[PDB]
Amino acid sequence: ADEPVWRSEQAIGAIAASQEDGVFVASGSCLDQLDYSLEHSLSRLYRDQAGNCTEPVSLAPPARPRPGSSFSKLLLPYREGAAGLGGLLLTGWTFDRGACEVRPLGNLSRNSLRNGTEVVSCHPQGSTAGVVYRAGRNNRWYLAVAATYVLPEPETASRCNPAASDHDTAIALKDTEGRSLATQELGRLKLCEGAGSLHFVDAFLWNGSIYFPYYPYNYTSGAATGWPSMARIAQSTEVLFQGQASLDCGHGHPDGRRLLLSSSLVEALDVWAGVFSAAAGEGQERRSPTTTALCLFRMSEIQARAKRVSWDFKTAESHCKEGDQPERVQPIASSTLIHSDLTSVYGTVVMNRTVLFLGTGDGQLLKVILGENLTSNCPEVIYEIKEETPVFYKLVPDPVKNIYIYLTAGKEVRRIRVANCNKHKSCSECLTATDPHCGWCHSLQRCTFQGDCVHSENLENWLDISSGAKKCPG
Amino acid sequence: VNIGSTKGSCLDKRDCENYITLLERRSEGLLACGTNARHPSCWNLVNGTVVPLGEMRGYAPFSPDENSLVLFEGDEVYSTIRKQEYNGKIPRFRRIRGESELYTSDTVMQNPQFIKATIVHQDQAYDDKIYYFFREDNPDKNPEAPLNVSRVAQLCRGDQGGESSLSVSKWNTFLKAMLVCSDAATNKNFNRLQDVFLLPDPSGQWRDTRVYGVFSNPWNYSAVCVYSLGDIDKVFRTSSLKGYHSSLPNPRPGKCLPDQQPIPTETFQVADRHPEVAQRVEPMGPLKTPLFHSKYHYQKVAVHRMQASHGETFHVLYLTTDRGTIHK
Amino acid sequence: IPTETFQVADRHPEVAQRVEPMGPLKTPLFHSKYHYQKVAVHRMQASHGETFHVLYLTTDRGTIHK
Ligand SMILES: *[C@@H]1O[C@H](CO)[C@@H](O)[C@H](O)[C@H]1NC(C)=O
Ligand SMILES: *[C@@H]1O[C@H](CO)[C@@H](O)[C@H](O)[C@H]1NC(C)=O
Ligand SMILES: *[C@@H]1O[C@H](CO)[C@@H](O)[C@H](O)[C@H]1NC(C)=O
Ligand SMILES: *[C@@H]1O[C@H](CO)[C@@H](O)[C@H](O)[C@H]1NC(C)=O
Ligand SMILES: *[C@@H]1O[C@H](CO)[C@@H](O)[C@H](O)[C@H]1NC(C)=O
Ligand SMILES: *[C@@H]1O[C@H](CO)[C@@H](O)[C@H](O)[C@H]1NC(C)=O
Ligand SMILES: *[C@@H]1O[C@H](CO)[C@@H](O)[C@H](O)[C@H]1NC(C)=O
Ligand SMILES: *[C@@H]1O[C@H](CO)[C@@H](O)[C@H](O)[C@H]1NC(C)=O
Ligand SMILES: *[C@H]1O[C@H](CO)[C@@H](O)[C@H](O)[C@H]1NC(C)=O
Repeated sequence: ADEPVWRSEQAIGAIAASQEDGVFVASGSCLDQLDYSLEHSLSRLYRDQAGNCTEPVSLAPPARPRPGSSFSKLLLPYREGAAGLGGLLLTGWTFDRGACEVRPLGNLSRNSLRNGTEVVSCHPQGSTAGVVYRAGRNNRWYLAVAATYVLPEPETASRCNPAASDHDTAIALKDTEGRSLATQELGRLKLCEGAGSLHFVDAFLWNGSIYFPYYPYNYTSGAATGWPSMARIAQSTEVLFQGQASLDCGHGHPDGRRLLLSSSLVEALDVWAGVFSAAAGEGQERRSPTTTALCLFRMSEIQARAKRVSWDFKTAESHCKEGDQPERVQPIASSTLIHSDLTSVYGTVVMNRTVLFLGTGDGQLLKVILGENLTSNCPEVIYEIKEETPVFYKLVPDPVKNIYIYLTAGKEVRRIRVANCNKHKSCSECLTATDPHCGWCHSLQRCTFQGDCVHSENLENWLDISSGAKKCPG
Repeated sequence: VNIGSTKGSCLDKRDCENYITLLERRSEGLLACGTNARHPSCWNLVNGTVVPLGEMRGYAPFSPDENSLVLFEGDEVYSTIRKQEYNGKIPRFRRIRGESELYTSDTVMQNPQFIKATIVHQDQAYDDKIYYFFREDNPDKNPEAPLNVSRVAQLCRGDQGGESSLSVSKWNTFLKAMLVCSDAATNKNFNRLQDVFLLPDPSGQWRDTRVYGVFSNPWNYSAVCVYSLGDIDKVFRTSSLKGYHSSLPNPRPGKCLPDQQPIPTETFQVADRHPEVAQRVEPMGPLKTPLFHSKYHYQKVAVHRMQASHGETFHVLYLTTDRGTIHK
Repeated sequence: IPTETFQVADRHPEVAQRVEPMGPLKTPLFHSKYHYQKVAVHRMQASHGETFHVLYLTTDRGTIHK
């Protein structure tokens, strides 16, 4: 709880929390290495101008459902727990034809090791999502990137689109230890012509595969086209398309919610969470108490229903949009949570309960605990931004303190407490709220965490939710 | 010397033979590569011995009836053979063995049918070129246009690759030109290249090397045209590019670079978007016309420079017809 | 004709699409290795009423083909 806030002159474009090193966050053309407490700016990176972090170009933020622009595209720390070898960080930007470099995970004043162009999107408004993993007999470190590399370039001089033979590239595999983070012949997934643009939201590893949540989108028009989907690829040194599948999350809305704002794979659960939304007009007129929604999907059903068909991507066994269409996947009906302005999501499991943190356009940080049927209970409000600043689509958990979560909104990063157990005085009053983080303490007669309470072995002071209120002294 | 498919005989016998499609002698001995029941592999024949080298993709096709092409130069091997059977429908010219693997992009050829390839040593070693001949679809789709056209392509032997992550592994010096063999007197065109034969000059001047091409047309009539490496190279370094009407990039498309420098992105993109040079490669000497044409359907050519008893020198052509005969 | 209309026509007199033969498969009625120079056609009815088009062609050898 409360304000070890960090401020920036420019809006935040990305944020990634390292394990043993600070919290990294990119504002404009700069990247800052912040202390976990968000106190000091240990190191800073001036990517474009020598001392200016100011946006070289002005980006006008569209409708909130509509995706925003940014100069940073990738911020991926990896190779952390090596013991003997330091950690590494991938930093990708629109600059230098969507370049990306490999830097040491730490002092941003050090020189990069390797770098390559055309790794990520060179367009401020273009999507880019990637993930690192290891493959091959050498067990080399690879980067699987999905981006919107091609957008119409009006400016006849600042043209940065890749070559004509790479114009249909959707996802590419980069060898992090090679010449320009090279992509080989078989290292890419190609777009189907006419499918327009694809907006990639996230990229993650699951069951030996890499998944890419995305949705067709017209950047010029500013409107979504088809259904939000997910692309599935093998964790290999070569691209091996394993399927595509649509995600239906238009429950309480007529035309549906064909926009995906946030993505989060619940680790030890094999379930994926995403915040969907329909169009809120061109301004913010069509706003409704049902415009947004939180949907949970079973990764198993996502894998099973994703077929190697040619719809958004090219295949050797068929022509674009000629065979069968992609199968739609239904979310876990019990988990669905309709809302008017959800913008972010993050999920994990504490004791054995699944906790979901949600961000809003009004600056709120919600929290829902799923029941036995994974049913969604009424969301509790943990924090509220005084300025009502919309929450960044990414909610990063604190790797050092399990009791904290980094909330990012506009130009600020705050270290919010996962839950405020001090709001409950009575033992029964607390253990009935069903919060895996909160537990009554039979020491100072108050409800707190296992760390705040002397979790002795002789006298079991801390009482969990596993037992319920049917154990309190009363 | 049986080199049976004895490396995994097929259940449900159909066509799992080991067709030997390649024979090349190296310092290690005679290299022999085959289909090996759809499992491309090579063997070495040294001293009455048959030593297997195992699976070597790109050295042999999966099926004998495939349009194959492999070239050897030093310790570098080039091939037009796909490395995997579930590969796309895009044929490529690849460097299979060398410093790094390079492959031609999706934009440079449209359903190519390879005929022949050769290394061409120019003035400086780093200017060495790889030239190869082939037929492909005609970019011109008008109803009166002929369906396929004949080409010669060039690549810099010392091509490093590109500057970006996507272009590193691609050939960055590809350029192609249409090969024209038409009679001046009559208006007769022979657009279908059948075979090429190279004849170096006695002078040792690469620029004087002759390229003899045999061409046919829709009626299966034929003509033989002769070109010079010099004329082809001049087309490659002086012609503008079809569809590109602005000043070309400083390091010119298709031009080799000195000290292992990769081709600049600005140069590669022009080349990758406009790989055809606008000017055609025509026959040698004044009156760019065929040596001769006839109503026979020729498929292969070989040339022998010889001296007559009285010291006179003549070039004698050996042509196979599609009737199983040879014409001198 | 308006000047603006005439100037486009005067600079670009050739239309882009080609005129191809009649019906599906825009192909010739037939072709041969003979050198034909003139043609005249007669639509006619056979004894049983069937209609036939008969072409008369001259070769450069002074003969006529039916
Ligand atoms: C980062 O490195 C620079 C130069 O090596 C050094 O001056 C600076 O103090 C380092 N940052 C911190 C706070 O350790
Ligand atoms: C950097 O700051 C200067 C003023 O100090 C400003 O003129 C410039 O626009 C800034 N950089 C850019 C290109 O945004
Ligand atoms: C990027 O890496 C190359 C090596 O491939 C190096 O020569 C070049 O100087 C680097 N450029 C940057 C961004 O420092
Ligand atoms: C995208 O929107 C622009 C602007 O409305 C339009 O010109 C274009 O046709 C759209 N793209 C397609 C074909 O969906
Ligand atoms: C993981 O992938 C394998 C396919 O290789 C599949 O058999 C298995 O069912 C998957 N696991 C789950 C939970 O779907
Ligand atoms: C934990 O919860 C999950 C889902 O609610 C359930 O499937 C699992 O059995 C529970 N763990 C145990 C062993 O009780
Ligand atoms: C849903 O909850 C009921 C009662 O709490 C339980 O019996 C049932 O097994 C749950 N559903 C599943 C399959 O977990
Ligand atoms: C074949 O001859 C070469 C050179 O004479 C020799 O090195 C090689 O050992 C011989 N092969 C065998 C296995 O006898
Ligand atoms: C052009 O002609 C060649 C040989 O006659 C043939 O193999 C090829 O398929 C033709 N092109 C197409 C696509 O029709």
